[PDB]
Amino acid sequence: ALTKSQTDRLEVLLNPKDEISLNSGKPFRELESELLSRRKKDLQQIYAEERENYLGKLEREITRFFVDRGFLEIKSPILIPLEYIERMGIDNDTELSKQIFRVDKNFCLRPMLAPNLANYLRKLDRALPDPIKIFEIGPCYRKESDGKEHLEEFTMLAFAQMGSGCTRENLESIITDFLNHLGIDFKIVGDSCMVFGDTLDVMHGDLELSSAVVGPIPLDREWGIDKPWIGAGFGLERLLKVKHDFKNIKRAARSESYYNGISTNLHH
Amino acid sequence: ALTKSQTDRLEVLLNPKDEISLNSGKPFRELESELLSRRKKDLQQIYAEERENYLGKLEREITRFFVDRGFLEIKSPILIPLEYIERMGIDNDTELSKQIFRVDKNFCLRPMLAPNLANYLRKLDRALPDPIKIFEIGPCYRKESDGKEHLEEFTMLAFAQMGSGCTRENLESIITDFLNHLGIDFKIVGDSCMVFGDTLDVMHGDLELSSAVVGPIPLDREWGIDKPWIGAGFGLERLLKVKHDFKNIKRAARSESYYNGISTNLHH
Ligand SMILES: Nc1ncnc2c1ncn2[C@@H]1O[C@H](COP(=O)(O)OP(=O)(O)NP(=O)(O)O)[C@@H](O)[C@H]1O
Ligand SMILES: Nc1ncnc2c1ncn2[C@@H]1O[C@H](COP(=O)(O)OP(=O)(O)NP(=O)(O)O)[C@@H](O)[C@H]1O
Ligand SMILES: [Cl-]
Ligand SMILES: [Cl-]
Ligand SMILES: [Mg+2]
Ligand SMILES: [Mg+2]
Ligand SMILES: [Mg+2]
Ligand SMILES: [Mg+2]
Repeated sequence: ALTKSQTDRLEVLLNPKDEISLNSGKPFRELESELLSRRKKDLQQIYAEERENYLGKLEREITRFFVDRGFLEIKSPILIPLEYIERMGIDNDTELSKQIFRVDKNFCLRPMLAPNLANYLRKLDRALPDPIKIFEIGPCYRKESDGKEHLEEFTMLAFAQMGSGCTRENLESIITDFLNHLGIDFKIVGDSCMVFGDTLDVMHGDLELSSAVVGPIPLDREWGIDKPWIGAGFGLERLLKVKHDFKNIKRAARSESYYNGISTNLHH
Repeated sequence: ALTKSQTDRLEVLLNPKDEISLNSGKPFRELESELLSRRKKDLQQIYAEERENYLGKLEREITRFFVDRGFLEIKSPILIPLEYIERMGIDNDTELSKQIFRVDKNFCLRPMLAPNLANYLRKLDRALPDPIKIFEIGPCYRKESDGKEHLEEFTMLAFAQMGSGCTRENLESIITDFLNHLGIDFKIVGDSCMVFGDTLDVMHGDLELSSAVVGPIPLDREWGIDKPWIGAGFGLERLLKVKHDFKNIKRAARSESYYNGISTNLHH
């Protein structure tokens, strides 16, 4: 019989590979010591043989994927004008506007990559040939209720193509090649969101891995875009959660409490 | 005779490779058109042959360097408790405390990597053998007066070693191998800052590339560290500025106005 505090403690030390039961007869200290030893050996092995962080490693693999397929790598500001949020159609008093991390009077931490990538599409239209293909990977921020699938600080991949080839079939083809490369099974379901209209949601079971959009849409005019486009946004921590079978997305996050899904709190 | 507005416009279109003079007899529109054509061909070439962003590429090269030399790659939160800033000795009413980007009541955008890496050193001490070596690359935030060497949103590399081998000689040796790898000449000068005490500042001419610290220092006790350590922090945008000979650090920043030092504003 373990307390909730004892059960929580063993939960954070448990890893998906473990075949260890908390409802066995073994006392708490005996269970904690064995798990502590396992998590120490896991960090030791990483320290000796790999030393790469899962979230950084995935970013590098995704970067290579899209660069090799003709997409320009973008690194745009994380801190952006609050006015970009308005021009996306996210008015005040809308439920999405209350997820915005505001900074000073006129800036915020970006909740999405779309505004910056939209400016890059319009600007790069003066220089690059058809089609224009870009992508960015970086931090995004949303105030969220507590949940095993949501983080307030997460990492988004967003890619976009503008010009020729911007069909639903091509968008699904890119998504399929991308998730085939990561080795992640998925299905596509139609849904609607209140920024882009109807989207294609990329589902792993009931977990949304991505929302993809087939342009053009009326919002394009507010950004100086008048060509067809296709795009999608993926959550890297959600990709890692599925890939490594984490029960809670905190295991995949920028964190001081977990490293590659291994608890960093290895005290007794 | 060009106006200040005309001169500013040609300045942003000029690249360090260009051998073009603004005080020649050529009219403004003729100068702008030639530079616009050059910057279009530069983006075209990147789009066709490389497609990597300088800031992301440098991050990948630095990551590989430190991983190959036994340092564990860390990805920690960018949004951190305001209380971490206090425990670094940055009290209110101190000049450094007015550079902090505050978020909500109790959080801020990290102005440095030291607090998070200090927690990782203490936690990893329970698991990893001697010496413990870690590093992180990621965004940091400081309110700054306008200047050609400062950004409000920049990218910091910080590495640390804890345990044996934590001498000034070894710290300088790592710095030398690191900047030799990037191909950057530098000198080391003694200076003092009001968080760590005396530091070793890594200078490229008059531009500070890094501040390095030989522990132990009295601040260590506030973080649960009681072993010797050595560490340094580098600005990636400053490394790129020196490497590519940018006159203004805006050329090396996360930006919607420059890509790999090339203006994205290619209108007339
Ligand atoms: N708070 C979050 N934490 C982690 N990943 C997130 C978060 N919000 C969005 N993402 C990811 O980013 C992708 C694109 O953003 P978006 O489509 O706006 O999110 P979303 O539809 O609100 N997902 P959800 O909040 O679960 O209904 C999503 O499909 C997720 O994979
Ligand atoms: N505002 C900034 N913009 C760009 N790089 C910066 C900025 N602040 C610090 N850095 C870089 O981060 C390194 C480590 O941080 P730190 O030593 O605290 O900066 P610093 O001593 O205040 N440099 P400086 O403001 O020029 O006197 C510096 O050596 C710089 O290379
Ligand atoms: Cl997005
Ligand atoms: Cl630092
Ligand atoms: Mg949501
Ligand atoms: Mg969605
Ligand atoms: Mg300073
Ligand atoms: Mg300094």
